[PDB]
Amino acid sequence: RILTTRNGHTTSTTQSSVGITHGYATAEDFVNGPNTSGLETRVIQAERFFKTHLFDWVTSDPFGRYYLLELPTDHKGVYGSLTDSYAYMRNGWDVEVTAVGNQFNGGCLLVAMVPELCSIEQRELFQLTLFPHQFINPRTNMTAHIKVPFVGVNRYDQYKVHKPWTLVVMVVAPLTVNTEGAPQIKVYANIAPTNVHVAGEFPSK
Amino acid sequence: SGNTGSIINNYYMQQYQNSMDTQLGNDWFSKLASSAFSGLFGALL
Amino acid sequence: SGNTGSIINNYYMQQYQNSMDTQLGNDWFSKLASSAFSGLFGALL
Amino acid sequence: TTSTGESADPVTTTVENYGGETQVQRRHHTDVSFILDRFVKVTPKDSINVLDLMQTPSHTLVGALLRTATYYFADLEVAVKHKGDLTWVPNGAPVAALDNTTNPTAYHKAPLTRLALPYTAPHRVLATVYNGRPLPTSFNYGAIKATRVIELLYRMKRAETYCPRPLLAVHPSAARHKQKIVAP
Amino acid sequence: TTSTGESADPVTTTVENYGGETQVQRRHHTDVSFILDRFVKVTPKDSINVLDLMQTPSHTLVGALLRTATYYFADLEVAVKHKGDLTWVPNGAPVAALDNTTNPTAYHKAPLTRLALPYTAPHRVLATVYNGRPLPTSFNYGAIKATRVIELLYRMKRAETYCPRPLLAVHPSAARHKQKIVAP
Amino acid sequence: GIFPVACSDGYGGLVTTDPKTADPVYGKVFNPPRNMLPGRFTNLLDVAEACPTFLHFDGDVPYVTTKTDSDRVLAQFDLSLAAKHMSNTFLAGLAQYYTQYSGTVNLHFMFTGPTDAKARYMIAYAPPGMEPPKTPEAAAHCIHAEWDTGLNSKFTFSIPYLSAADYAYTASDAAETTNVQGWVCLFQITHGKAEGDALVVLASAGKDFELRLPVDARQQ
Amino acid sequence: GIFPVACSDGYGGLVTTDPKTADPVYGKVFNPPRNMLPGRFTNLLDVAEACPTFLHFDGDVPYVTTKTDSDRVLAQFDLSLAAKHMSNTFLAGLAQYYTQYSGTVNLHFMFTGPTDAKARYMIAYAPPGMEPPKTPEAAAHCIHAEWDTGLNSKFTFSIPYLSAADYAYTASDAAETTNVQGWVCLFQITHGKAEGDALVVLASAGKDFELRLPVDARQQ
Repeated sequence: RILTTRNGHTTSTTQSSVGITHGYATAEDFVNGPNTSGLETRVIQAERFFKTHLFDWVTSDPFGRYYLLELPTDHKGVYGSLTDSYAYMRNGWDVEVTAVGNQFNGGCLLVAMVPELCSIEQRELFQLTLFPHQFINPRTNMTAHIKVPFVGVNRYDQYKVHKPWTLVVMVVAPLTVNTEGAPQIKVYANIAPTNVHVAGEFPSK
Repeated sequence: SGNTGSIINNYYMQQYQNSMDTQLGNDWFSKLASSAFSGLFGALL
Repeated sequence: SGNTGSIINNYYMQQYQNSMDTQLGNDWFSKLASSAFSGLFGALL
Repeated sequence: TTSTGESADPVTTTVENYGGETQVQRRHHTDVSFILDRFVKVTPKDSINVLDLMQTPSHTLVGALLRTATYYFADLEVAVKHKGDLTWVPNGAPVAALDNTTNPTAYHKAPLTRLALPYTAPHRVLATVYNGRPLPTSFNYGAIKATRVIELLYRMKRAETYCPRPLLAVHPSAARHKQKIVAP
Repeated sequence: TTSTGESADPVTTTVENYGGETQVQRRHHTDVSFILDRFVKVTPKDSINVLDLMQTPSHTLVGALLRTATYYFADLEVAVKHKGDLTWVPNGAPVAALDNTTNPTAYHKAPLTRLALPYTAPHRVLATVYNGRPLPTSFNYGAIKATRVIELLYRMKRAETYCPRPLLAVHPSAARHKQKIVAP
Repeated sequence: GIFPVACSDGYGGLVTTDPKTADPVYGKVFNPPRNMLPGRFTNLLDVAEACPTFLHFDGDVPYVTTKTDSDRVLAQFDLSLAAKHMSNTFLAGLAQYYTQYSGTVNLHFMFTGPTDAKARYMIAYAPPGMEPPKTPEAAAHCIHAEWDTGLNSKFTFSIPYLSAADYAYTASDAAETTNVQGWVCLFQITHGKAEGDALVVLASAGKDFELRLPVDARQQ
Repeated sequence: GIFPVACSDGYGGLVTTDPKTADPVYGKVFNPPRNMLPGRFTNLLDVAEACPTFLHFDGDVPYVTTKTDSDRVLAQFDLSLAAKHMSNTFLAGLAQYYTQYSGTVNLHFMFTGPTDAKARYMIAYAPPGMEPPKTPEAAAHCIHAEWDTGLNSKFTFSIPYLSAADYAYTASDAAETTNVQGWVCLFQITHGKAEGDALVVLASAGKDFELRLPVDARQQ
């Protein structure tokens, strides 16, 4: 039930989590390859949480609204400065998507961290439970907390061009404010980069 | 091992037959199928 | 050993395959590459 | 077998819940490196065409069990009906290279010409989709040219794939997708 | 890594000077007896032509990694499309010899005729350049004749060379020598 | 004399599925390392068992709503890997490239109502020969099994494999309108203040699913 | 009966790079001895490492003169084995017959001024993504390294290999104007009575240069 996760100097507590969904691996692969010549360093100051707004769940939305965002998104803090001050870098992800409703709102919600994609057709939605996923069901839980490692074609990636992961939500069953439930839900996210490495330095202005 | 069905070693060497692999320093989805919970979750009668 | 990639000895004898060598009584440029000085030449700090 | 559904934890209850007894289930025909080794046929181009594993159609057996895996690595094989002196450049050669005879060149010998060429690419593993639809230039196996290429086939060797992707069956209008089946 | 430069002593400082760590560098594709064994094609003459390893063009892959070594020794191979009864004299035979059948003579058999002939010459090792441009008569491998030679190829075996010589890349007008590369 | 062989007749043709391998031309290639890339799968049925996918009920939604009227049947469909209710799912997408199958097919039922809504459901399996049942009281002689909603949401019932022939087809020819495999019916016994709720369903491969005789036949 | 074989189809063609060897016709030849001829080299990269060669700066000379004006940049060029500044050198002449490379490339800088002239230089490596630096104060955040002239004349700095993909091309297609590998800039910090002097440069293969995928493509 109760579960407290901590990344860096930031924490988070949830009292209804149904577990963590490790995806595609438990540990990361070898991070000192032959391409970087050993000129790579591991920054630890940039493994803290940060937040964003996805959308607002509402009764009008039928099955199949996804509203996906691709990340690494723009970042005010430290991790946002690394892609500006370094060429190649790699990092996993540790998401947490929260939708606080009520004990009495029926409906469902599916969230999965899928690899590289731009758009999904309506037929492929029925098969979204192949990627690391978790259901948000307002009768029981309110947080997802998927946990995926870095994966890509080549070892170190240039985040100015290739965005490998893409957090995807989806309304499996419509919201129903039957009698006493909250009129609408506002979905948020609590992503946090984990295990960030970085190599190759830029000349400033 | 794919559609390879001869009991004689191929005439050509291994390195000329195909690209030799290199090491540094189904695997995962088969670990998932074995983790599958199958027992009863309640008290049987 | 060049583009020779069979695991079976050639049907013809060695002397008929190619000119047999004769003795009397990469060799040098590979000795040069190993002689290459690479350490630091001054006092590091 | 009630269990928390919103957990993505696999739960495969069996027939032994109500007296059943599972027979033995052996799966050889559904392996990933056994089903891809079958000479899928691609729509061949004119004189010069590139060896890219994605120009194969998306409704074949090899073309559709390949666009179900995000990443893949596999050696290659071809068998072409060249009307000429087909040559083959490696990955990354200037496209004017496939006019010289020093590159691996097979001479005409009726009817086919079956080659087994390695996997040459900078990346440790290729990819079907790419989040830049056009993929980069680096994703290929090489380029062959002849006077008039007539046929072309692909047969992946040692195939191994990662990170699955959705597969789609044909949607029928009726309740059930009926059709013909061979019968004496 | 300051060292006296006017000494011709090789000095190869590495990436470990500022924290680096050299990966492993394996070189098989650049050996001297592996890169020359590739059937370079020469401009074939009429009925009679001589087997000299220097009439191959100076811009191929075999013709240009050969005019980078002062001396060389290598057995030979050919594969010619003779329209006739091709014969082959050894090195130094009177040029009227390649009309008799006792000399090694291959009969017509479509499409090619691949031979593996030894290295016969007085000198212990041949040479590309010679400070007597015309080289002497003694520098060759033999002479073949047929009714009409159509194609000819050279494939050195057991090649081994000495005393390197300069190699030249093409000089571009722009800052960088751009060109096409194969792309899907 | 040389070793004399006899060139046999009717051999050596390029069969598209021969076990032989071609002869190389280039050789000596060392590719980059791939030690422990995340998420490799070896067999195509391993992913089918570990990951379920939704069905396709009436309309486009994958869920069935609770019937408040005199009717009690939610939705009953054929037991065929070509059926419409299984049009777009992994297990039925993969099983169009193979001819025959033999095994169990799990069904995962997940209730997504409010905290103050309760319901009770039944799923039964009717074999071929008799028309499918139409009332729960007339379907209790099958291999049915009932579950009740509560703290644990999902319930998974694995319909068995019963067939005279050892293996069964993954297609439906027009000549056979009898649906040789049978049906699988899903009824709703009763419900309490469960108006307009949802029961999303899923489908996964069984513990002993077997799929064989590969034929790539006109899908892409 | 004789041993029956099946003549396979689509085999035996004369591939220009087959590992097979032809059958002899003459035999029994003993060639003159070659025991220990001077100067044999086995690999083509061994000569590339042990012997450096000059670059091709502006004009035709291989040296750069000292800038006495407000400018501080001597000459910056692309990091590509096809670049113009490396037009005619062994390492770039050999690397046109191969497709890909991966390793380090040493640069040897040799100062040839009088005894009473002093100078100080910097060389920095700027990766792709940002335009190259234009001032030494804005280039000190790279992998730079500075040296000073004195008793020992030559200083050798080996630019590293940094790349996402494991191997990199030895060509530059017109579609890619971005110079995917980067730049290498060379600046002159200050100088004392160093008018019109010379700093000849060289270039050699690294300790772990690797060159592969041979293609002889239209140079001779």
